[PDB]
Amino acid sequence: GPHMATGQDRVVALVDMDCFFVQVEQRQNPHLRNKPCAVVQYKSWKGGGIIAVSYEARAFGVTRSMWADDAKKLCPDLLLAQVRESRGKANLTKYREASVEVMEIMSRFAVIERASIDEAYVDLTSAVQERLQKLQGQPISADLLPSTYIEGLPQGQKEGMRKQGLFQWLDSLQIDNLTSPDLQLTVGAVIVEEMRAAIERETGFQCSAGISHNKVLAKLACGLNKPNRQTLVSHGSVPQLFSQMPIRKIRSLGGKLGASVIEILGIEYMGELTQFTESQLQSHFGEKNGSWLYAMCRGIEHDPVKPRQLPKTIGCSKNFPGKTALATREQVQWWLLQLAQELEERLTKDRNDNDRVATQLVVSIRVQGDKRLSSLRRCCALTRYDAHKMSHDAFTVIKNCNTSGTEWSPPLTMLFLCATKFSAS
DNA sequence: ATTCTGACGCT
Ligand SMILES: Nc1nc2c(ncn2[C@H]2C[C@H](O)[C@@H](COP(=O)(O)NP(=O)(O)OP(=O)(O)O)O2)c(=O)[nH]1
Ligand SMILES: [Mg+2]
Ligand SMILES: [Mg+2]
Repeated sequence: GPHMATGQDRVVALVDMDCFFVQVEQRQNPHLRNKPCAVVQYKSWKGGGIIAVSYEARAFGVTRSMWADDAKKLCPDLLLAQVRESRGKANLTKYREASVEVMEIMSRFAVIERASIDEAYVDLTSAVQERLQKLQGQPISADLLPSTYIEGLPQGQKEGMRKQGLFQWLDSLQIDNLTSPDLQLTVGAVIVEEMRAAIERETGFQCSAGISHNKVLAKLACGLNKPNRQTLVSHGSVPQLFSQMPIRKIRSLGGKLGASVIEILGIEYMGELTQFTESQLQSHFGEKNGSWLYAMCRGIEHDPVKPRQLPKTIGCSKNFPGKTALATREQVQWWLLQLAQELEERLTKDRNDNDRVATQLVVSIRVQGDKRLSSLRRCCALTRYDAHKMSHDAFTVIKNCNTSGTEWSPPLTMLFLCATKFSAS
C-alpha cells in the first residue's frame, strides 16, 4: 500500500539510432537514401556479412547476420555499402565518429550513459523538474508530441491511432500536480522530441526513443514503434504490456538466464513472474537476479544512468575462420602488428581528445577447434602507445600456446587486443 | 564462414 515503492521516482529515456550504419552511409552517398540498402563487412565470402539494414530492405526480409548474396535473393535491388577496410581488417572509425556527433548533442540536454555505438540512456529527472517549473501549470499540447506513442492507448491508419492514443492520454493528465509520475514522463517525452529534432537537424540522422521510469523499460519501449518514433511506457501500462511480452524481450533475459526462467518456472511472459515470491526467484536464479526479477516484472528497476559518455575499453579484433586460420609464426606476428597499429591510432586519438591513457593491454585468442570463443585471455602492462611494442608484448604473452616443434599449432581462429584501465592524463 | 566489438558478473 502506502509503503511499497513503485519505481516512479526517475524519468529515463533510451535513444537508439535507426539502422545506424546505413544512415551514416546514406548521409554520405545520397543515392542510397530511401532505398533498400544494407551495410556489410568484407565482400569476397558470400558478398559480405550484413550488420545494418534499412527499413525498406527489411520489408523484403533482409536482416542482420545475413550474407549479402542471400539478401540479394530476397531483395534483388538491394544496395550495399561496405565498411572501410584498413590493414586487412574492417575499420569502424566512421561510425564511432558519427556516434560522437550524436552523443555530444544528447549530452547538451542531460547526462547520458553510452550504452552502445548508436544508443545512450538519459536521466531526464532534473530536466523535467526544471521544465515543469517553467511551464507554470500550463497544459501540454499534442503539438509538442508529434511522434510520441502512448503504450496501451487508445483503449475503450497508424497515425490516426497514435493521435487517438495521445489525445486520450493528454486529456487525462493532471497538470497541476508537479509530482505525478505520469506528468513527469509526459514532460520527459516533450524533451525527447526536442532532443530527437536536434539530432536530426544537426546530424541528419533519425532515431527512436523509449521514455519510462528506468533503463530496462525505456529500452523495451524504444523498439515498440521504430522507426522515427518515440514511445512512452507508463507505470500503468506495464501489467498489460508484460502479460503477453515474451521473457526474452527484456534486456538481459535474451540468453540462457531467460531460458532457465522459462524452463524452471514453466512460464512464457514477463507478467507471469509476479506470481513468484522474491525468495523463490532468488532460490532459482541467485539473490541478485531474484531481487531483480521480482521487481522487474512489476516494472521496477533501480539500475542508475551512469554518467559515462566514452567507452571504457578500446579494442581491435579479427576472426580467422576455417582454412584462413593462422598457422605460422610470421602470420601471427603480422596480424598482431596489424591489430596493434589500428589500436595505436585509436589510442593516440583518444588521449588527445579525452585526456586519458590506457594502462593495461588484454590479448585474447582462439585456436581452431576450440569450442570456446576465447582459448585464452592474458593481460600485460600498456606503457607506451607503440604498435610494435604492443604487438611484440601480445606475442610474448601468447607464444606458449604454440605446440609446433616457425609453425603455429593449433591454428588461431581469432586475434583480439583490448586497451583497458584508463587513467587521467 | 556473419564479424567486430563493448559492458559487466562470477570466482
Ligand atoms: N561489427 C558489427 N557491427 C554491428 C553488429 N551489429 C550491429 N552492428 C552495427 C550496425 C548497427 O547500425 C549498429 C548497432 O545498432 P542497432 O540498434 O543494433 N541496429 P540499427 O541501428 O542498424 O537498427 P535499429 O536500431 O533501427 O533496429 O552497429 C555486429 O554484429 N558487428
Ligand atoms: Mg540502432
Ligand atoms: Mg543499438
